[PDB]
Amino acid sequence: NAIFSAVRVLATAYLSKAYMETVASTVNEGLAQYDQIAAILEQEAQIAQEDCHDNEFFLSIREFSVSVARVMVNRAYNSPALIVYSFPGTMHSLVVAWEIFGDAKRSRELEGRNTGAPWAIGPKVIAERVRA
Amino acid sequence: ACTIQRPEPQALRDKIATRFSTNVLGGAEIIPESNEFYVVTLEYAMQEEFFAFAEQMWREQDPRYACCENLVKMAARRGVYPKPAQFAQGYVRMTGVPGSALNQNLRFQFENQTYEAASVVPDQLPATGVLVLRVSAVTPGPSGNIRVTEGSLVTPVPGISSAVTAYGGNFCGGDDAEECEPFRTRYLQRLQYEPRLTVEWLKSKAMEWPCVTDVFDLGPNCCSVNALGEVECPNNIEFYVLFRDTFDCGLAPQCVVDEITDWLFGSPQGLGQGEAEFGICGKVRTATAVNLDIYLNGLSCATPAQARVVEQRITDFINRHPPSTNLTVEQLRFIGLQVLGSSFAFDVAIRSPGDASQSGLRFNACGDAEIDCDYKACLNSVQVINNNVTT
Amino acid sequence: CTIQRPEPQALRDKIATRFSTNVLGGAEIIPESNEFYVVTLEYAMQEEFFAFAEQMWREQDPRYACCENLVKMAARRGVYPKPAQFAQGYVRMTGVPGSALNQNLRFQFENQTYEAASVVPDQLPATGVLVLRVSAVTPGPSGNIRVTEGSLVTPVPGISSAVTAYGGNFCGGDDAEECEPFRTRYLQRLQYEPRLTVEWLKSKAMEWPCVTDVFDLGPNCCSVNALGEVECPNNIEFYVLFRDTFDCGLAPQCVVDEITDWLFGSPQGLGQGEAEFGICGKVRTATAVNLDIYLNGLSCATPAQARVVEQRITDFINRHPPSTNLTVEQLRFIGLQVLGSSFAFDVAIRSPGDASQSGLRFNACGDAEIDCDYKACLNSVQVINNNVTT
Repeated sequence: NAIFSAVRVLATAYLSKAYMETVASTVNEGLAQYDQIAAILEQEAQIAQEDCHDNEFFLSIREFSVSVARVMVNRAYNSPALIVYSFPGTMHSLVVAWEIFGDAKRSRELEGRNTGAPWAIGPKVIAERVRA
Repeated sequence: ACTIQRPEPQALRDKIATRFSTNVLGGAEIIPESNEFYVVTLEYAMQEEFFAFAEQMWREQDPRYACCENLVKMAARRGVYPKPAQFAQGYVRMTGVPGSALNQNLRFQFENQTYEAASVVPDQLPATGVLVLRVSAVTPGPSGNIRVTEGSLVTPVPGISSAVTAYGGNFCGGDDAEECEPFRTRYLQRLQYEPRLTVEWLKSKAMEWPCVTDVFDLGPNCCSVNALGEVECPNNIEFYVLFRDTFDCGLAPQCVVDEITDWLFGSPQGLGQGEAEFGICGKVRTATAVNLDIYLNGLSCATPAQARVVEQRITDFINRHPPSTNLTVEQLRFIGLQVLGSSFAFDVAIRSPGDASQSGLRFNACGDAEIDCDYKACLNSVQVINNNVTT
Repeated sequence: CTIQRPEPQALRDKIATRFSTNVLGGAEIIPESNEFYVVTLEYAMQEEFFAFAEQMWREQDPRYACCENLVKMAARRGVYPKPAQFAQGYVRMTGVPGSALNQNLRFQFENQTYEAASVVPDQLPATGVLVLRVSAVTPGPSGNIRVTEGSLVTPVPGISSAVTAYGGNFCGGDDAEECEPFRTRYLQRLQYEPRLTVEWLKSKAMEWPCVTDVFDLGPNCCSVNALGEVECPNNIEFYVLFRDTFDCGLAPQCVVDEITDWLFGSPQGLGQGEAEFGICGKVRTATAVNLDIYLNGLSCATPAQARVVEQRITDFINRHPPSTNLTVEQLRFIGLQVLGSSFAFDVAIRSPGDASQSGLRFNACGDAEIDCDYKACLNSVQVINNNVTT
């Protein structure tokens, strides 16, 4: 069991390091990724504490999980700081980008976060927070 | 295995839920999905950590589980400390024309090992032109032990012969430091309950005599039974000692062990003039060598790496074998089989040199080499017979 | 590997992140809201737990436990403090033989009351002399006075009212221990283990009052070690001296008998005393043998050197172990060490009045041979001159 348990913990730790190198497409998706990891770390913690198999390992695993949460949650909610807008009706990606930001060249960003064809984005849009 | 009894998780989760309702919500239970439900669950999560913290900080206070740093701190409070590294030692004979002045920094070399004077050197060579010095290895560790009787001055000085010789013996006694795990077992042994610790105390003490390497208790073959068919327990104390780094096969002559016995027990014994307590009588023994030849069969099908290690393991096993103990084919077969694999075809046999008879050696039907009292199996040669396979 | 007590800031943040993520779904903790007070209260409970735990685990350490907690977890292992001790000494009394004695004697020496400590016989011995062991009535260092004459507190028919103390020696007084000196000698005892080595038994004897030296049986004694049908030595015996109290440091048999009973127990061989189970022994005294020493030639040395030689020789013989030869060479060496190797020195040993004394003989070389239970005692050292120089 030592081989299996050690491998799984190492893989999860490096997987988290991989998620930190990419931008969160959406807050809902960003948090979904975190839940996928917290379960694995929590699952490992119970096994290592079933019958005091390794108390020190249980403490270390628990401390790591909260550390992961502090960063994963921050990335989802504050990496680009997305927000939902409420437009009066569907409009093109180019027009939407110009209105919100004032630069039509930024319509590229809206592609990955909003479903729908490029000519029917809306009526509610997800974009960044203007910080003029 | 837990030392802090932890009630069943269901029993705990009810207790927290009941306490929360009685104090905050006024007797009503929790809604399945609400802030009250989650705070309760989080409280349970922190509950587990407190149990672990309490248990962990108990484990860090027990000798058989504490950390290495903490272990030494506790040991220091009961007069037990780890053994530091040792330096080799010995005597050196120096010859030169009388009158020539000497130097303190002078040093020697014996087979790539450099030794330095370990005592205040006199001002100049004495009248007879012969001088004796005490030397210690420049660097610690077991590498300072060697069996040689000629050296050579490394820093020439006028009027002193360019050749230097040691005493009839040799330099030894150096050893490496003590690790953590060997220290832990030693400390635990002291704390435990052991009957007849006087025997243990003497055995440990005898290891401090120079040139000693191992201490072995009386072997199983040394048991004796009187004519009444009842096992006999003596009131004396005896055991074996080996000098694997000084004598051929580690067996020393009788005259050497006689000196140790007098120092340990006194002269006459039992009066407490020696290291032993009052009213203690004993004797330190030696052993005689019986040669053996070992033949490994069916090892050609294995890769060269496997053959090399298997030969090495068997050689070490025979070398460290205690005196007055049987040597069985099963032991050697098991050791090699543990490396090759349980399904391998491995067989070993034991025979005497020239198939001649020796004193204290007897072969049984199964092929074991039974050995009498005061006799140790000394390896003579290891031969791996040759055949052809896999072509 | 090691996990230790977390710091405050590193601990509060851990709770806030855990509380926020698992309850508020990642929402930030707005200060002064209800969650702010909940989080800080949770941290308080977290910290108070560690502080108390560290506080209690200190008391289990003898190096730092308070005094009242040190007496326990020390009496459990059989290590108690020490109260004020009692001074002790020896007394002598004489009277009409056959007079009835009492077990409630009391002696007043000088503002101090001493009570009999041994068992007083029913009647005075035939010789009319009795020696007792007495202890002070008030414990403390004040009982170590040095007076030589005292009087019986209450008169007794047929017994004189004047008594004397051998050498006016009184020793053993002391004061009670304190907490700090007690903490040591306890955590020091943790690192010790007795072994019955002959040094231990020899040391134990000196604890008896007014004992100065202790020696093994000398070369001229053929000891017995079996004392039974056993294969290993079983018996131990040795001498004692009272240099500061008795003449020549030799005590009557009435005293050494008491020491033997206490040290080896009574009955013997059953470990009833301070000795191991199944070990028997005996403590014995010796009878004095007087000697006279004639130093020849010292009169021509400076007065300062003459006194030194006389003083050194007297001291050496006083400390001489019982039942051991007193060779001439030992005396001569003392003279050469101070007078110089080129001096014309000579010594000789003769008995007082050139008489015969039991247990004394002179060998060819001129030394003195002494048998068992006998000791060499200096009687008088004189200087003679029978040569010419200067």
